[PDB]
Amino acid sequence: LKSSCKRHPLYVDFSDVGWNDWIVAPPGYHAFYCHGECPFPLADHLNSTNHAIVQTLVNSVNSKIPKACCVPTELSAISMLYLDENEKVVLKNYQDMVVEGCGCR
Amino acid sequence: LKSSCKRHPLYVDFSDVGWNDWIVAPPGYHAFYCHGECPFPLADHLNSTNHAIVQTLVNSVNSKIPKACCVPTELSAISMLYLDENEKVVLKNYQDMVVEGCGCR
Amino acid sequence: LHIRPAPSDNLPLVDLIEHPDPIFDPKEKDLNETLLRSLLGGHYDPGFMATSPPRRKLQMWLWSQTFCPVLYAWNDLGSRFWPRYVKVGSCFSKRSCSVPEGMVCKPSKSVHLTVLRWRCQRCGWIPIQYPIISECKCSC
Amino acid sequence: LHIRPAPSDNLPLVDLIEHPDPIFDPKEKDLNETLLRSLLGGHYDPGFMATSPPRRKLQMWLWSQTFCPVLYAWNDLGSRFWPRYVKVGSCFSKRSCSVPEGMVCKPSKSVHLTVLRWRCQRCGWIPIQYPIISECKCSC
Repeated sequence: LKSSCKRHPLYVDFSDVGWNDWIVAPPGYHAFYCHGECPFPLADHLNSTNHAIVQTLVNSVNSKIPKACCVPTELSAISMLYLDENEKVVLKNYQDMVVEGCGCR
Repeated sequence: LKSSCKRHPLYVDFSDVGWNDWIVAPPGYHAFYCHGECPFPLADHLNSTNHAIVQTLVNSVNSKIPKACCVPTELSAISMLYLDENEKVVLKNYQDMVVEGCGCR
Repeated sequence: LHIRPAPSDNLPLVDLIEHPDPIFDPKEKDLNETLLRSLLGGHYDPGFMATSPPRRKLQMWLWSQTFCPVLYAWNDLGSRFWPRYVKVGSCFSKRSCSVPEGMVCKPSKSVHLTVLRWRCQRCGWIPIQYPIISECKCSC
Repeated sequence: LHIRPAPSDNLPLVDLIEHPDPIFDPKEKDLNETLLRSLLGGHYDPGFMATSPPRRKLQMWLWSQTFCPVLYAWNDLGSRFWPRYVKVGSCFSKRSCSVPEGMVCKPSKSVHLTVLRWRCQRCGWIPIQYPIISECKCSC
């Protein structure tokens, strides 16, 4: 997979990770994930920080310095039914669960 | 380098990247960079998002899903003397230039 | 430490995802409102539930309670919940609540309601805490 | 597009890094204040420089200018600048500027001063724009 930094699909099934013992609902969700290369140069359509730009140029002159990394730059939350520490089944929000966008950092 | 996610040194010399034609000062700065593994589990001392935690577990059951990435989680700015578009040598601040901390995303 | 994800006290509540299926759904026989109402009992809050579809810190409080009132709108929770309709609250983030304009109305205090939930592996109703809003803060 | 880093209008200004060295430093002969003062001339602002060391949008403005005044403190710029001392402004982010408390004083408008800079590859003085603050906004 040599494409550029973009979001890829990914459904997480809690029972496949051993979380169905504390997560009552849902059975899993679409978390997605980022992947792809952060190349020189970083095109217009790439969300990047000044440092990522700086680091990318360094990688072009010195391969010993790694390229910027393709990580989530925008996330969203989800609610979850689960059992808390007090043994009560509560329904709360969980931030930074679903990858909404990808960028170079 | 199989150590964990931590900040590494890195001084950027503008003349080595071809930026000394528009950056009057300084000649370069310490930008640092993040590197290291984001392992299962993510220790207490690791700044991580809910998704990074979720994604890390997925990688433990399915190697086809990559681990979270070690990227800057805290950055700082620097001022720079440079020539602008209007041909005036200005002094302004540049955000997200120096890596201050590293984390798993 | 980082054994699992960390929750959040942010409200309101993101709609819980559910792929329905007459199997993950109650089956009428186990829907007798007479027996359901009894299983919930004292937890039934008629003001927020419906069987069928309808020092200086004080100054901040009195102020916010005046310009940041909680707005309630009945919300349908689906078939796997009982009661099915719950009045949910929200803050009036329309006009700025401060002067000079800059801050807006944000939730500041929640309240846990108890309602029935239909869960399967075999299947049955169980009680859960559903958070709602009771105070809005004028913050930014 | 992403050819190079993008600057920022945030003030005040982060101290510029410099490794000194009698070579990256002027050499007295090229320090004649008489000739220096002439090279700057009309750009010399005595109010901010020293040779030696010493609709509704209106309401937001009038308010901020009252509770968010600009505070000035003389700042030493080093030997590679002329004049060497520049009065820099900053906002009073101590007590909250709004009610209910929440917002604080943040810069809202800058002003560019022109001063001399000693640069080498061979070496000489050149004029540069040094931004300072002239208004603070009560924002959050």
